[PDB]
Amino acid sequence: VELPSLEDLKVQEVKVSSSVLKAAAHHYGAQCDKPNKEFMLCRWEEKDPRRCLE
Amino acid sequence: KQDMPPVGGYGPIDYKRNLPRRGLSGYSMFAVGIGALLFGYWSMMKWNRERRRLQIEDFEARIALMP
Repeated sequence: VELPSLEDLKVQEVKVSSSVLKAAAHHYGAQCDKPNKEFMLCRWEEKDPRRCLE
Repeated sequence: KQDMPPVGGYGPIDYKRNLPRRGLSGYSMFAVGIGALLFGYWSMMKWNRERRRLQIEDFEARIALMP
C-alpha cells in the first residue's frame, strides 16, 4: 500500500473539551450542510479513507 | 364482727364478646384499589412518553456531529 506524506496532516485542530463541543452542537450541523453531507458520500458511496482527504 | 362483704356497690363486668367494627367492606374495597391503580398508569404515559422525546434529543446531539 501507499500512504500520503506527513504533510496533508497537522491541520488547525479544534482543541476544545467534550461538553463545550456538545454545548452548541445543535445549531452547528443543521446550517453548514455543504462540506459535511458531501463528505459522507465521500466515505459511504466510496470507501478507502485514504483517497478522501480534501 | 369485722367481716368482709359490703352492703352494696357492684357492677358486674360482662361476660360478653364483641368488637365487630366494619370497616369499609363489600364493593367499597376493590373500588378504591382499582381507582388508585388507574391513577398510577394515568401518571404514566405523561412521563414515560415524555422521556421518550428527550431521548431523541440526546441522540440528536450525536448525529449533528460525527462528520
